[PDB]
Amino acid sequence: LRRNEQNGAAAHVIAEDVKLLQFHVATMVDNELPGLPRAMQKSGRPLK
Amino acid sequence: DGLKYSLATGNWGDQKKAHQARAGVSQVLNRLTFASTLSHLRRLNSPIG
Amino acid sequence: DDEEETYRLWKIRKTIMQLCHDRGYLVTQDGLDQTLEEFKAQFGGKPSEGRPRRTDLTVLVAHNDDPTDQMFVFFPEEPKVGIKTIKVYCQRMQEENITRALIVVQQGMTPSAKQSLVDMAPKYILEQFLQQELLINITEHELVPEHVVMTKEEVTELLARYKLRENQLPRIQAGDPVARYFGIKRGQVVKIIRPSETAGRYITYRLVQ
RNA sequence: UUUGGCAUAGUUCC
DNA sequence: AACAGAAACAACGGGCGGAACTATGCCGGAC
DNA sequence: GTCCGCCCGTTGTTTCTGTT
Repeated sequence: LRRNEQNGAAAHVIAEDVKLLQFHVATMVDNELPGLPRAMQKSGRPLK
Repeated sequence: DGLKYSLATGNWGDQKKAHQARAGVSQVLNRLTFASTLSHLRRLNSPIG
Repeated sequence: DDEEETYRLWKIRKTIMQLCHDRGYLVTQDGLDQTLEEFKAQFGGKPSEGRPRRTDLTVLVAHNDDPTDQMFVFFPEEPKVGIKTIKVYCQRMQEENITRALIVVQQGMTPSAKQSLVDMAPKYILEQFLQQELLINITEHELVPEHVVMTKEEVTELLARYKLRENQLPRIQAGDPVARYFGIKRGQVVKIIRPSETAGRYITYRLVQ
């Protein structure tokens, strides 16, 4: 996101990346929100 | 690999979707006594929680 | 029916007499104890198209410590008491120089009227009692132990004796049935006297908050 | 004299 | 007519025993 | 070395009357 905001984006890549970073941080805090992608890493096991 | 995995682990389904796969099929045979072996080979199961 | 309506009015009047006697106001024995036939004779045995019309039953009585401090017991004739009715009652209280008053309601009061009752609290004190809540005396029920309202002097002495801050007492809500029966505001402390199975008597204290 | 974890199944005792 | 206080119904979320002992499968895939 | 099964406390929505 730093690189995109430095080199200039297409006004929607920035928004999608912001949403993705928000999802990653939220799932790091709690990985049980209702109606979420439910991030996994490997073998299909959800994180902790 | 699919047949071997489903029989080896007991999670009846694909490996990627072992979340809703019903576990508890394909147990490892009991060999403590002959009666244990027979009563294991003739066994039922109700999927109720 | 007329008999049932007379009976309800008589029961409400008797409970209010008991309430005033408990609150320390001066109600005589004959007023406290009226038979149904005596009430029929004194104020009409026919309610419908009869002398008792939820009016002339209003009670004005003076406290035993001050004849200047008196209370009203008003009987609105309207199933839903309104802002104008509350204003009329407050006008009558202002003209008679009366601080406190009770209001027995047929069915209920609109929230606007209830808020217009709350607003004038330092100027006047008025309480709403439903018609169903007074057909019985909750104090007489055996599940309800005796309650005594404690003076500020008794409160201070108690707090000093046990070295308690008022946060450290058990509490009782200002909307409690018995609290409404005794007319207790926030910050007053009631005393509970009840028999005990292991001691023979036990006195508790509750803070209205 | 050095330290794996996740899941599933079965069993013992109230 | 506009505003406001109180209430009926609907949707959402967290909660669900205590210990202990064995065994077995698995921890990413293509180029 | 790179890419891909039941209970019941909150809060909302909607509705229904009262005041001026």
